[PDB]
Amino acid sequence: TLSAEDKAAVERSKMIDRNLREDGEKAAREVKLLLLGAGESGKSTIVKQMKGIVETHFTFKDLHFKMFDVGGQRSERKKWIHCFEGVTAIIFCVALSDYDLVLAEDEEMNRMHESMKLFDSICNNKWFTDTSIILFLNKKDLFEEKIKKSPLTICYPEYAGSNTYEEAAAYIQCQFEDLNKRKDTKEIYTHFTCATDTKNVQFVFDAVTDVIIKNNLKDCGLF
Amino acid sequence: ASIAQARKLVEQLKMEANIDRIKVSKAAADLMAYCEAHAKEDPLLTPVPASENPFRE
Amino acid sequence: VQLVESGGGLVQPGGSRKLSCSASGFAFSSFGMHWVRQAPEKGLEWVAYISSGSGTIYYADTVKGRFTISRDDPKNTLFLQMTSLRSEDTAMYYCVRSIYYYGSSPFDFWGQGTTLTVSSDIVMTQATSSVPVTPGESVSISCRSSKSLLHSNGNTYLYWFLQRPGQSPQLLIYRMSNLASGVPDRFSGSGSGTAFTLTISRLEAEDVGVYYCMQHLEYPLTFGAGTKLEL
Amino acid sequence: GSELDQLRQEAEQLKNQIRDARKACADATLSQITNNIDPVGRIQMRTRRTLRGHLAKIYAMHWGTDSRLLVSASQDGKLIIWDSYTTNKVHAIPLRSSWVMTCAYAPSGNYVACGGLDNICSIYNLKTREGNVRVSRELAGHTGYLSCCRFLDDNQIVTSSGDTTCALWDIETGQQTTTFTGHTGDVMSLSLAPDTRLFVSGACDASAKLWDVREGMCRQTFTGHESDINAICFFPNGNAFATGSDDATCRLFDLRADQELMTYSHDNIICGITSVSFSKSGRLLLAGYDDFNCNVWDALKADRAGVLAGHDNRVSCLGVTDDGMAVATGSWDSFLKIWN
Amino acid sequence: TLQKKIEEIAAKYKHSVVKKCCYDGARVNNDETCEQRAARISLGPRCIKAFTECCVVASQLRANISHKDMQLGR
Amino acid sequence: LNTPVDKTSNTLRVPDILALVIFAVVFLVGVLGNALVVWVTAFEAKRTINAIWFLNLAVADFLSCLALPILFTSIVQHHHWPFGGAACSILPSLILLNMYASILLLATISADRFLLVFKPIWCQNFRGAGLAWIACAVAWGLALLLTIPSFLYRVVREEYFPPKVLCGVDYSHDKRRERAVAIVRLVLGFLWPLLTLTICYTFILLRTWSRRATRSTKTLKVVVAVVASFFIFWLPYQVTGIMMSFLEPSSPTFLLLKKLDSLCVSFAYINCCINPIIYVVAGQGFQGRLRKS
Repeated sequence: TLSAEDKAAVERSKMIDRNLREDGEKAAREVKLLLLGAGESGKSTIVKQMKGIVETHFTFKDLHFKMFDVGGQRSERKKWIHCFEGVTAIIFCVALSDYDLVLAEDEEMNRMHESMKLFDSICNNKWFTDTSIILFLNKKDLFEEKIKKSPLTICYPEYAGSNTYEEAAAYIQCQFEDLNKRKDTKEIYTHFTCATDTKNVQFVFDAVTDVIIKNNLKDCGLF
Repeated sequence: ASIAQARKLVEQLKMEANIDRIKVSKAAADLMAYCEAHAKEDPLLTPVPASENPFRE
Repeated sequence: VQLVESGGGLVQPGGSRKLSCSASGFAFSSFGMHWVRQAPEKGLEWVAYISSGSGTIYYADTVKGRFTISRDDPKNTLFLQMTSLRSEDTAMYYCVRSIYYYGSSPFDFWGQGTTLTVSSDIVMTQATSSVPVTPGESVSISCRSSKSLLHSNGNTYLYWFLQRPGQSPQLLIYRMSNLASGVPDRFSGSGSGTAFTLTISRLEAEDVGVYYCMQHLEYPLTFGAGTKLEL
Repeated sequence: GSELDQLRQEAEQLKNQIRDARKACADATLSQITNNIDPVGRIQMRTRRTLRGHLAKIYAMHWGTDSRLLVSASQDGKLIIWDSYTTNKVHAIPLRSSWVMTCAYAPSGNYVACGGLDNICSIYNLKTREGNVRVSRELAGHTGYLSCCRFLDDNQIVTSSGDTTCALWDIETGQQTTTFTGHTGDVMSLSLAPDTRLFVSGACDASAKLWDVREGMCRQTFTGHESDINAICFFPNGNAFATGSDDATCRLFDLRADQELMTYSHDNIICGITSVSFSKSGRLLLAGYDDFNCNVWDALKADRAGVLAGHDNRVSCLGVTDDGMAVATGSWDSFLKIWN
Repeated sequence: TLQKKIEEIAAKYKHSVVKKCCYDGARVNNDETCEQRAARISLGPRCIKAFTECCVVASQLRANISHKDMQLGR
Repeated sequence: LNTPVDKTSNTLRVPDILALVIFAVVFLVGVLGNALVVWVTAFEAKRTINAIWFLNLAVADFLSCLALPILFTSIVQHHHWPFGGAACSILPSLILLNMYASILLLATISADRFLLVFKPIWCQNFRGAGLAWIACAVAWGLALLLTIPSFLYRVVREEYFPPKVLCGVDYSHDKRRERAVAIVRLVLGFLWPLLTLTICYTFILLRTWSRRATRSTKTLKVVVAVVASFFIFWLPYQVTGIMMSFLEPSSPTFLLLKKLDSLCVSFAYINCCINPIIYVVAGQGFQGRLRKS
């Protein structure tokens, strides 16, 4: 019934379908990560170590990564967050040397509370119910020199401890990890890193390997 | 800068209240007249015969 | 964009030889390719067609079994192998692009030609063979076939193209109502059923040549005898 | 200061005067007047063609002026041109950025526009001698994500972004001829007049605004919503428009009289609205919801007359052809559907 | 050649009852032997001998057949 | 006179009634179950790689269930073969082919899961949809290569009192060939798949429970159910089929074993009905996927 040109049109459509399928089979072999923060949380050092919207590519042990940084958006977060509904992991960065600093906008409200509330908003979102979060706490050295001059009682007025490098770090980690409200579907990883480090990539590699194994187990109906 | 913003806002409020307004009944009558006049050529309102439907299967 | 072909020498009444064509300026992998043969002091006829992806290959009945077609996409070169040659296979060969989708304009570029010398079907009829004309008056050319070219989808597969002396053919009108690209708005086409008219309102010095009408319902593709136009 | 207080008092008095003037011209309601008209028969529509080939969520869809070709945008990095009559693919355009939220088809049929999450609007030329699709222009003057882009001609475009501002561009030059400002929030949707002389914009502060293409300032501001505005479209006459919000409510606003005519909402609807469109005659209003189905409303009597339910996920884009014969719907299930 | 030999044995019959007895003796019952099966026969005093002879003849030839009646599920 | 002078009868024993009941239940449930499984799976074979593993298994189970009424009728008619000569050499081979395919497919699925849990990085780069089809083709080819002796050594025999014809197996007095066939059919049909399943699943369980993020209790239930069902429902058939294989056609033990063959065969086929259930129960949103199409 079709004429001589309709057959050629169908052949062109079939070739287009083949190309689309071949490209889709290749686009799924990449690990995707979403990097967040609080502005001055130390994104630059993290990117320099493990290397609108910024896209970064790298490779570790035959694994291909793809990291998205969206810090330069400056808009309402609830109108475009659902685009990142199928990301493998969220990398959160917190600069814990800002327990004493205060924001420029207001002298009454401090930066650590903003970091905590942003973490609370991201963690308990309706699109990230089963998404792993990797929490990097940055620049611990400046913290260990600064803690002796000024205590951390300024931020938390309900803390009683030895006021040392270990107790304060443990308290901060416990405070951050207690904002989670699932405890079963979601797992949180924590790590301490400085400017000169080489083991962050191994940490993220282990985390993404665990996530991949869990996803494959779920796909086969055996989880 | 606050004074400039306030001046712009009050000027916009000046310029937004100097237009002619008609009755609601006239607008409703015009809408109904347009709908009644153009109802004859709406393929979705009334199912067209299958002979003249390019989307037939 | 340009297509240059070569490989044509003199052969004995019995032998084989291959022709090559190389294209430069366009995506070669997305274009189907056609071969057209024009006899000396005669008309031109279709020979072979190769589709994109090398999935569909079509040959003519008068050359079936003797000629081979092949394509090289990485090197952008189309070959043709002449295995057995009669004395009637002496002509000049062209190379033509083709693209097929909704709104396309196939048979758009013709390139140059290479010479070769040896030492059911819809009939296309153009009654007129010559037209004396003075510039500044309208001219009409008629073309008729044996079967209606109108399909059930509403399209009519008629093509009008032109040949200047000592030059390659150029497309003028496709589907008898659509004006091609790079051509003036003077030309027009119309018709119905089996009768087709091509009209030129104003004639200038560049409108002199031979005109051909073509059908595209089914393979093989058949051309009509030329209707020469003289000043 | 005292000057700021007196200016705020003057603004409040002007708002009160505007409200009083609007109340003065409200003599009757459409519901009483439209009581006597015959109700629209219950409508059933069926899915004729299904379109597949995408591999991710579908965010944008725009018809052509020939009512045969359409364009679809997904977050897999592809922009696909579809022939609806035979269900074929004409062009598959790869994109440098995969975070798309809008697309537009030129009225002539020569260009296609895309953009999102990269502050750049990209124009693609379909008719090329080389035989492929190439980039013609990359307009970059915004500081936020692009929500919607519409063509005025082959050398003009109007754009709305998340930076609260709207822009008018010139493709050949690449500069903003006019900039529209005055909103207090993000901008999600815009609608062009059939006369190419007016356009409305809807913002996340529950406000719609009317603008002139030439002069470049605002005439009317419409309020009455309670949440973000996600879709907007004109009545075919051009003297009214429909607004869809995230509070499970649609409203119809008049331009000649700066007022609200009717609201469309039901008790069982507690979800948002993603798309709004009209019919050729202006009697049927189509709405897309997050409850995985679309609804049809009578534009005059505010009674539901039909439900289109064939999608497994949220309905994102809805369109009606120029001849008013078919309806195209998209969703995050990676499938388009044509309903007749 | 079981059929031919059984017919040859039955050709020495005198009454139809004798033929019926010989046909009954040829059955392929496996649980019990021919001598024990004869104990159930009381209708004919002269049926016993023909039954025993026919069954003993049949049983010996049914051995050494190399055929096994495997079921369709194997 | 049908009634012999002897009082012996030709009634069916209780094991045959039990076998008939099991056959009826297995057929009635399994045909529908496999029909729904195939219908759901064929739609998702284009996108999901896991689907094409279960598609072949469901097809094999469907064919095995469809081949049940012939076996049902063959018991009532006291093992009579009315089809003829060529069917006696063809149909049992296909029946065995379905069985061996349904076993090797489970073994290959277990190996795939083992290779997916361990070494995930390699499987994220060089694993697609063609490898699964190649593995399935290899499984079917191995099944055919194992079932060709059914083609080779099946014949018919005629018994005159009463007149009947039987489909059977004859080796023409060659014990070595029969014993070799039995050994090859047992080693490559029961022991190797069982070892593969148990080793792979214990390794998977250990590695999964090693870390907290992947630890769950459903894996234990599914693994135990699958392995226990396989072992329990396939041990009697193989032990009977090897004991009868090495024994003479005239012995009290052979007569004892001949009384319990159909029961073992039906007990083995209950696995072909069990297998479709785990996919539906241990799957996510089967009702929604059925409502989709």
